[PDB]
Amino acid sequence: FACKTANGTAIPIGGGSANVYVNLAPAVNVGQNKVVDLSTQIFCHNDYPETITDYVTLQRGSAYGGVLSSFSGTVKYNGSSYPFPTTSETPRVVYNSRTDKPWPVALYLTPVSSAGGVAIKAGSLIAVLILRQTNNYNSDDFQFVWNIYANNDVVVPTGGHHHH
Amino acid sequence: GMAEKEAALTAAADGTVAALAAGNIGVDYARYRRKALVAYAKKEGLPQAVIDAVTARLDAAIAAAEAA
Repeated sequence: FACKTANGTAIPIGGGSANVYVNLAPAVNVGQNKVVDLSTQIFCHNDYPETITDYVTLQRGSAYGGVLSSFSGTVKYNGSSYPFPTTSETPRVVYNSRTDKPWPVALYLTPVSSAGGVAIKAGSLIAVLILRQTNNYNSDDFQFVWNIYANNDVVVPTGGHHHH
Repeated sequence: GMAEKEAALTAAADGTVAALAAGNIGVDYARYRRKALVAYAKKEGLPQAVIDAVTARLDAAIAAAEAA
């Protein structure tokens, strides 16, 4: 299992926490604000599918961080919605090919104000995602953490208003 | 056949060493990969000597990354 950001930067798999720098593009919708659509930002594949199939899930305890720590919302994972912070483990995605695939994850924030928003500086921690790998040859697993960092200055709306 | 699976085992082992030397995986994931590649070799019937050489190269790579 190997992944890259949209600008070709390799995401280290395992070790300590990996810092993943992505562009946030918030969108206001009724009762739910998009924070970042990682499927345009993170692309993953299996570098050696002839040897082992990678199964990857998002683990419980994944949540916003940084200045977004106290906010909740929804994570969209492979076409389904789940509470965020996650309280159960998501279904798995299969990597059995060298084909880069978009990571099918996007983060949404539940509005909790009428017109507010939080200023995000580039280099700010936005979310702490916990991932888990399994495979089709043993029962072992490998859990690893992605710190999601904002690559841009942007305002994340916490209400029902666009910020001009 | 078997040699095609041996070439796949060797290529994946070499890619794990290369990724670890580049810093694109951590040692904990390298150890996960080493364990999973040994399971692949055993469940596909690959010669023990190939498993031994692959394991020896991977263990040396893990030791160096530990040091640094």
